[PDB]
Amino acid sequence: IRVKVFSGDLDKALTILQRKMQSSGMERLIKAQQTHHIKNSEKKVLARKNLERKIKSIDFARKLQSILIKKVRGL
Amino acid sequence: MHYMGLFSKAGNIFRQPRAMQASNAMLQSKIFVGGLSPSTDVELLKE
Amino acid sequence: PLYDCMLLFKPIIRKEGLIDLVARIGKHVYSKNGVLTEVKSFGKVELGYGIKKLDGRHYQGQLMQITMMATPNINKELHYLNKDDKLLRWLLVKHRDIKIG
Amino acid sequence: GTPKYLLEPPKDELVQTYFHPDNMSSAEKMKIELAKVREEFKMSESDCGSARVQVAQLTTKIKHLSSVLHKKDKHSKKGLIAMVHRRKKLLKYMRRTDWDSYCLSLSKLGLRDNPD
Amino acid sequence: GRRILNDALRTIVNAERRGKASVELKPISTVMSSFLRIMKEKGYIKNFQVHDPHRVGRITVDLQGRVNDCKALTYRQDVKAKEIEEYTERTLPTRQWGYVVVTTPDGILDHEEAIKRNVGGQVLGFFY
Amino acid sequence: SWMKGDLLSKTRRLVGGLATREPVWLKAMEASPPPVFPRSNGNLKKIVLPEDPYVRRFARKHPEAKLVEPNKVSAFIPDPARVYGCRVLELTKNGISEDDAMSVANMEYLAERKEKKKAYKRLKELA
Amino acid sequence: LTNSYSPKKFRSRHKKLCFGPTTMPDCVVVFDAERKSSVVLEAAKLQIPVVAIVDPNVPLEFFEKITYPVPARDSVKFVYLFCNVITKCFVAEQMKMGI
Amino acid sequence: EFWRMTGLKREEKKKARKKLLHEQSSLWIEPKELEKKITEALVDSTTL
Amino acid sequence: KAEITTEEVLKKADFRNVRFLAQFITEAGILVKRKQTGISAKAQRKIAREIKTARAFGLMPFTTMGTKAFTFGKTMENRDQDFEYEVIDD
RNA sequence: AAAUCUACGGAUCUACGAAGGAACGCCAAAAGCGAAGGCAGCUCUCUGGGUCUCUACCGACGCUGGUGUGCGAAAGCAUGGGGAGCGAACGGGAUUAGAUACCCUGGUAGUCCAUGCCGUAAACGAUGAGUGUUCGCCCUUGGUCUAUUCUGAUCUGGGGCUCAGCUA
Ligand SMILES: [K+]
Ligand SMILES: [K+]
Ligand SMILES: [K+]
Ligand SMILES: [Mg+2]
Ligand SMILES: [Mg+2]
Ligand SMILES: [Mg+2]
Ligand SMILES: [Mg+2]
Ligand SMILES: [Mg+2]
Ligand SMILES: [Mg+2]
Ligand SMILES: [Mg+2]
Ligand SMILES: [Mg+2]
Ligand SMILES: [Mg+2]
Ligand SMILES: [Mg+2]
Ligand SMILES: [Mg+2]
Ligand SMILES: [Mg+2]
Repeated sequence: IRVKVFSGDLDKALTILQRKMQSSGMERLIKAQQTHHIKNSEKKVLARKNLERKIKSIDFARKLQSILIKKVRGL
Repeated sequence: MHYMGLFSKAGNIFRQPRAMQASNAMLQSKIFVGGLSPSTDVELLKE
Repeated sequence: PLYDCMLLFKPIIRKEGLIDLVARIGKHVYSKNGVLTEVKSFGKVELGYGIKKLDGRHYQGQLMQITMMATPNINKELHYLNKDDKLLRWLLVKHRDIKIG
Repeated sequence: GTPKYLLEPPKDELVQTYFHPDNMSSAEKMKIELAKVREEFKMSESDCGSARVQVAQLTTKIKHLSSVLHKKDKHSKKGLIAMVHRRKKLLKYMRRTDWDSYCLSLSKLGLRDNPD
Repeated sequence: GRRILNDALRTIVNAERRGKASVELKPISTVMSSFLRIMKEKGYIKNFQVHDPHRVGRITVDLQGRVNDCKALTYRQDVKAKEIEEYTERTLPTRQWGYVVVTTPDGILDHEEAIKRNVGGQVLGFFY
Repeated sequence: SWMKGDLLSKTRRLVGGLATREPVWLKAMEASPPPVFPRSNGNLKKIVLPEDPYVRRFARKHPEAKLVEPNKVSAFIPDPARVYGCRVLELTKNGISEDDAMSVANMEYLAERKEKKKAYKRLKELA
Repeated sequence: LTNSYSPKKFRSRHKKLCFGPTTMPDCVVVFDAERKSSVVLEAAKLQIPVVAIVDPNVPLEFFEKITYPVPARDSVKFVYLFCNVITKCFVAEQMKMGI
Repeated sequence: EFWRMTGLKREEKKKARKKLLHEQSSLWIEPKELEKKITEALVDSTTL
Repeated sequence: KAEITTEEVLKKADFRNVRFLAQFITEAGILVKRKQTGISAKAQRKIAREIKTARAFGLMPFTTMGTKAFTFGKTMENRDQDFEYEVIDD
């Protein structure tokens, strides 16, 4: 991902590059790079733990948004 | 049974009450993230 | 069955070479008792990367498509195109009812 | 709105060579051959699922598969064994139900008799 | 007959425990109709109706909440006319309430009538 | 406890055997027993009207139309769709082709809308 | 109700101090649809009749302890109508004894 | 008779496919018209 | 957002319609997920298979890290005009 | 924390080119398929099974199954190839009171392909196969019908929560 800098504003170019590396999904894959080898029997365990964490976050965000949207829209 | 089946042949008696229609309008994919909705609840809703 | 043969010629191959190779494949089909229903060309295309051969790297190519009704064994003896020097890539696919263009 | 092929005269020899059975796949050939062998063994005119019809189709499928199937492919030879045992079950049914149909099937398809 | 008979009886008990009003049984049999007639006479079901009994049968039964368990035997059980009461004292769980339904030359009877008629046969099942 | 039965039967069985003293509410419960209703097979039938298909399009027909509930009226004054469906049920009631009945109901609804509009115009005239 | 004789202590303004009933009630009339209190459970534990208005989504555990169910949606008009019938019936009974 | 009604409509559908293939046969390629049609396709050179 | 429908995808998805298939790659050259287009699982399977076939045929990039962004119709060469700049500011 | 190792015979780094082997990122997963073991780049050939619809055929032809037969992760064995990366055994450097280990550096058999052998696993849902019945709610794979522009219904497998019921 290449970003041109205009008028010598390096901070704007770096922010644009960071956001584009974010929204292209390449930051997720660049953090998902492994240093060692993991077997499939450990990939299953890590995926299960990921799923449990995701379910807990879904419940938290559901309850938070419900109690926000009850109050905010005239109630 | 007799009377309720009679009164179905009348005006619109199957009208949703205000509370049920308001909950339907309250409800109408996924949600906002926790770190986003918490920032919204940290900035606003303190009144 | 009904096949589409897609060929990607090198950018420097000229009209006589294109006609010679397409006529050779057509004569193959006629010898193996097939029907040629549609020949068409997409002109010069742009590739997503540089295709690398013995001569160098190429970034544009000429696309040809031939529609045929031939034997099921047609792809087994279309394997002489892998060793062809006017070709970049070749691919025989089954026919799909999708408009192209 | 008229397409271009509605002007020129059609070609008869090309549409004749279009449908030559060297241009069709093995599944289409098998469908045609099974539809042929159904009609010899049907009892009624609409009959397509009686026991001797199923036995004739299963014998054709077994004779095709036993030659075509690769030795290293073990996932389809299980289906072939399933075909063999279903044919045995249908013959066992016919031997006590209809002796005429049992004798007709054995004589025409060239199989042997087993009471075991 | 024993598999479908036990099937319909367990359907009846399972729907009794849910507090329902009607049950539908399919496939049916004449033995099953006679068993249901015995249940109606003893007062464990209110009514039963048989529909299309010579092509594809279905039976509708109306329930009232009075039957505790119905069993049909899945094996052969002979009984003579003088073994009925001793067999009944060991078949029913309470040894007082419930009826053993046997099949006889005189028809499909319960255990109290077959003592009076002095005829034995095959035990079909019991309800209590 | 481990007794069986509901409140009235359990209490009656308890006070018959001199286990507990008689509560005060026992006589009122005996004079006015709780209600009973027959068995129901657990099935609820979805209530439907014959005018339902004509009500349907009536939101497409005369597109969105009247609303007499936000305008809190009463649960007896019909709601446009209801009167349109009643007219076409009794209209088609007399043989009349279905689409022709829809046309002649549509025309009279639009004539009613023109009548309402000129009523509002004369309201502004005497205002 | 199950502990109506426990001591109370004065602390502050609080939510105000209130003791239990001196006399055990003979009937409990409930207007709880959100099930905020344990009154049905305590009355079932202490064998007291309960008159309450039942929702379509009432649990079986709470429903089976209700002696006199009144199936309705507790709107303001129906709550008024219910209480009006109760009050008129009670005062008409009270007048028959000269009171 | 219901089987006969279904068997005709399936035979009806198969035949009209062959007729449409027959009237579409006028644009196929003869071996004596191979090179002419190749050159004419190269002249046309449709878009991507 | 851009409106795409499962029926539209099932009619247009082919490895020769590179212009239509370029909707479903990011600037890193990787494939868009299903949840941010709303199409069905069959549509996503067809899209992924056709983009893979086009990548093997050479019409689409395997990855665009270290190269320019892929848009349809122009070259993927690394010419001298990729890094044109300005000097009049200094 | 270091050392062995490697590098002035020019290493690491940077651009282009060549060779060779193995595995197929994004899609992507409480998804899908298979009797189980298992199965992931793409195109073609051949083949096994499954689901839906029918005012189509046939007519109980079904279920389970000792003795038997077949399939069966990985490691291992025999013959012939291949060998990038990883890596039992083994060499060296450290750590320690000792260190036949954990850590570092090299690295053979093996992992890969063709043809055969063995027939075992925490081969696990620690839950044999099959049949009938039992209140619901929320998702989802593949279909079909109806739609009234957004939805309802009915099959098919996969998941989350629960009335009863059961449970030390
Ligand atoms: K299956
Ligand atoms: K079997
Ligand atoms: K649970
Ligand atoms: Mg499965
Ligand atoms: Mg191995
Ligand atoms: Mg070897
Ligand atoms: Mg090591
Ligand atoms: Mg050592
Ligand atoms: Mg090494
Ligand atoms: Mg074992
Ligand atoms: Mg396993
Ligand atoms: Mg077993
Ligand atoms: Mg579905
Ligand atoms: Mg299901
Ligand atoms: Mg419980």
